[PDB]
Amino acid sequence: LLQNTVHIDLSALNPELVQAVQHVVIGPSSLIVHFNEVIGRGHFGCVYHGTLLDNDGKKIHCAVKSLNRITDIGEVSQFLTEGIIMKDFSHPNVLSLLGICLRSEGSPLVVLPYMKHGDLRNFIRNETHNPTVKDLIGFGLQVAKGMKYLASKKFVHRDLAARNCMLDEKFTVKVADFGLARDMYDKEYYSVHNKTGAKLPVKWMALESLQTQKFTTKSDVWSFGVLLWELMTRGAPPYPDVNTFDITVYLLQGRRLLQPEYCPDPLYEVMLKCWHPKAEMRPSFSELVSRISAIFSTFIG
Repeated sequence: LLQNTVHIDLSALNPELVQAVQHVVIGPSSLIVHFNEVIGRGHFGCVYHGTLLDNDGKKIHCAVKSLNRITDIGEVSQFLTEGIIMKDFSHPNVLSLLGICLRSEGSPLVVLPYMKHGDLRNFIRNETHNPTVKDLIGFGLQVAKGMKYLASKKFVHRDLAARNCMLDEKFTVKVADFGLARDMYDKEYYSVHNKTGAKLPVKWMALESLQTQKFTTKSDVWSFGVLLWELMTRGAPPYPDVNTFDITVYLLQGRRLLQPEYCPDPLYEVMLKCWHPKAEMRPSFSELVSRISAIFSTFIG
């Protein structure tokens, strides 16, 4: 009934939740964390290279995030819930969750797939610079497919940006920074709606979010648009021009990020529609993949 959590007290939670997390739990024996080897740029002090042994021999290269012990009942239930949700998600352009390794009265371990080429923003910025404009558009198409899947699960991301997507060995893009992969440089776990005072990604936010701080799939669409802009500019900062405190007035005037050179015109059109003042008028992620795909296929311009 509680085969992987029998040794820790989760009685304060809903029993249905607890048995539901069982399949997400990984046993300590199956995981070797290489604590002297930190992942990528060392930008997340709490994430290390790991080796996950599965069913058969199956040795798997992974990224292991260590979190501070969670002592609040509400946050523990949030934590486990997000685990189940991410674990059950399954899409080629959505970062998956291998599982969580739980110990009593201690630090939870988030086990994620190792992403050989790090984050998208940095990738399009160094000299493994093989991507062409068409490839760049291709990356955007992948993000859109990932977002389409998320949206169909009624999952609002709230922080979509090039820095928050990863690339594996086959250069497959994965939308990250969500669920248990959200805020990875933070050792403390925080529920989505329980991180009062958090820094917001102002230059990636939709006009209505900048004023109400409410996010929807439509506001994620606005963010996708800026994400697209980042791609076509190979990682340029949006609005280096305007101060974060002036962004809202800037957009209310109708101003927008300018079309970068080489960015095909119909693609820029896609960006502009993503930045429509009325959220209901923006394209859904389904339509996004359709148009981008069409643009991508009939290009090499």
